[PDB]
Amino acid sequence: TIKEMPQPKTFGELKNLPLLNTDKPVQALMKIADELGEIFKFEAPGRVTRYLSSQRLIKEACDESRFDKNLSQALKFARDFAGDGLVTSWTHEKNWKKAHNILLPSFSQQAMKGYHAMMVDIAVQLVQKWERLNADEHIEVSEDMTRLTLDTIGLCGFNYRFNSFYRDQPHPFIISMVRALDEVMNKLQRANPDDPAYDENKRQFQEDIKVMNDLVDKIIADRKARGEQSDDLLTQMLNGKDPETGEPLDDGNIRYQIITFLIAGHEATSGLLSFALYFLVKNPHVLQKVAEEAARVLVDPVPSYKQVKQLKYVGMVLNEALRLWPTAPAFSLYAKEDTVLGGEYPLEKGDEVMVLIPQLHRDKTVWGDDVEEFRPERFENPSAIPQHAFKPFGNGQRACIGQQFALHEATLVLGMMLKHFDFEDHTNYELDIKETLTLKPKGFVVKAKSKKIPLGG
Ligand code: HEM
Repeated sequence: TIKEMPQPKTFGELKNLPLLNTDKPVQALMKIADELGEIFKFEAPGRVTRYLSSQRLIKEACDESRFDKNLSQALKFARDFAGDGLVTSWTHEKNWKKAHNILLPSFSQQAMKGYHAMMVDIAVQLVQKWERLNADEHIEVSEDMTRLTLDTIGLCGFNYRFNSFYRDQPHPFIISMVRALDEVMNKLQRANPDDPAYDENKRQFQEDIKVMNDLVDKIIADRKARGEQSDDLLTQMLNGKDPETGEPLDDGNIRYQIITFLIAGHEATSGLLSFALYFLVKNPHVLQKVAEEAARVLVDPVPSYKQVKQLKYVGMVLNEALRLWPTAPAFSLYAKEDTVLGGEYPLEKGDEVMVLIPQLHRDKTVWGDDVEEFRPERFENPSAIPQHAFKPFGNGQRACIGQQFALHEATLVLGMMLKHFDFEDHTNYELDIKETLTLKPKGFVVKAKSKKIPLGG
């Protein structure tokens, strides 16, 4: 039962690269997985990886004593602006363990309670925007979610107000950031990056990094002009010592983590929120039940921390939006030693493996036959999901540090949304998923009718 591995078509020197020469590479990998099964080899010029789609292979991948986080090419290029921040550093880089030890406390339950007020502040700004639209007017979903989540990481993390709801155009940071990630996406499909032909692209990349470093500058400046102003994530970056050594972070690493958390703390959550709303409006029973639960639980003018915790059905909706379209759809791993996966595929020390999460999430042997159906009632019982069947937040010590932050935000927001408005899919919208690294619905528009429920000062 040692088997040889499936591969899609190669094309000489270009290997499998041409199969992923689209703006949607993940969705295309998904389609290759449907043809080829639970594992395929995937080559590009000098770099192999193997894409895994089934729970039974992925649970072995997720054994930490056999595999460790790999930087995929995407994360490798991303190092050019996020450096050795928590997302783009090797497990064995000194700064991974150090910053993880320093910053973990900032995502505890005490820290979540502390972030809560400022989460509401922004969420209230969202509702007010929507209350304030005229009759003829509609809502751009991903755009406002993006405004909401960026402002939330910024305020709760750093006490910096992007004021996205004061703007009709995306914030400068966003513009630069998307373009920097866009470049990152674009380099992945160049056969010859060397070619002098991409000259203002390389220059345009540098401009956008500098713009990100521009914003980071202001944040360390605004904080230099106060300090009492609050106690948050930035404080901990500046003042926290690594209990394992006594050392705090150095300034260079701190610029990296700030960039890392503004990026990773807004993009994925933003797509989760649009997806969830996409699914509510396509599925009347869920919409209705979410509204029933919001009305039942959100009894004070703004939500409390304890009240967001009580929104179980919203939790279920969120998990089922993440099942179907996990907004960070992939993470990379390499074998720490020669090892044999599912007793069928011998791997060499250093061989790379890719977890294809939307396929993992579509694994019939684990999830049942109705995997394409959006059915949040399948999450009624959380302990019934088998180990490593559900992984939108990655794996082990390298899993999402901001997981609770993300779910708390999206639960609160989605709850408030269904408390205050009815939603109409007035264009009968067709799902279109734009990929940067993360996933998000494109062109998703709705109309809200206000339930006209006052919203506390
Ligand atoms: C629902 C939204 C989110 C999703 C689906 C998501 C998903 C993920 C995934 C899949 C990973 C592992 C990546 C890998 O193994 O290469 C990760 C890591 C990480 N996430 Fe998130 N994330 C989300 C939101 C957030 C938020 C709100 C923050 C911060 C406020 C954040 C910060 C991080 C950090 C710092 C890491 C790297 C951890 C380490 O290796 O030490 N993420 N996330």
